[PDB]
Amino acid sequence: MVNPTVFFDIAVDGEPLGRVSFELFADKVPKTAENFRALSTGEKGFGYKGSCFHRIIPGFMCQGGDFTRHNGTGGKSIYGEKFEDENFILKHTGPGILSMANAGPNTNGSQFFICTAKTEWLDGKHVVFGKVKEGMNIVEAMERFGSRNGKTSKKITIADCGQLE
Ligand SMILES: CC(=O)CC[C@H]1C(=O)N[C@@H](C(C)C)C(=O)N[C@@H](Cc2cccc(O)c2)C(=O)N2CCC[C@H](N2)C(=O)O[C@H](/C(C)=C/CO)C/C=C/C=C/[C@H](O)[C@H](C)[C@H]1O
Repeated sequence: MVNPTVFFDIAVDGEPLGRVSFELFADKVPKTAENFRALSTGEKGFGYKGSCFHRIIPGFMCQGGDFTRHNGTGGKSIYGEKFEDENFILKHTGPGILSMANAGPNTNGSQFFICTAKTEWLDGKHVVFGKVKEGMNIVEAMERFGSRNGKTSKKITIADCGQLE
């Protein structure tokens, strides 16, 4: 069937910025895609709603997804604290690529990053599972608030999120 579409409504210090939409590559990485989908709807009782982007590096990536500790060290998946690296079929081929952050092999949780460039050296190191479908302009706007070391000058939060059909 068709790949799912989820969206994030982004805010800056509580003020709405816009919506970014993503396609999840469920035909390639079903387990990884399903985790992100369910975390976006909130249907298992926990998820990205209300969490923030803790590390933003202009020209490289925007990372978020820690809804358990809210400091960059937490997050969990719908299957448990960690799940395996499903495969490394997809590559970090350009801006808008959605990939899973990790702390070593087979430690996928909820943290993810959005690529704002093609970065070959990431390949084989992270599982790619989607891409920005619409709202790339919104991702660019979020970048204005990051810095070389990743610390944001303003709170960038996911004010709301879900699935679109
Ligand atoms: C439980 C605990 O305390 C662990 C904290 C530790 C960590 O493992 N954080 C994890 C999260 C997911 C739990 C984490 O986040 N992993 C990074 C690891 C990484 C670092 C550098 C390159 C890389 O490919 C992977 C992760 O998956 N991402 C996604 C891709 C970009 C990368 N973070 C990143 O931010 O790269 C920066 C980069 C390459 C900038 C280039 O300009 C350099 C930052 C390093 C941070 C190190 C932390 O002390 C360590 C991750 C800690 O959080």
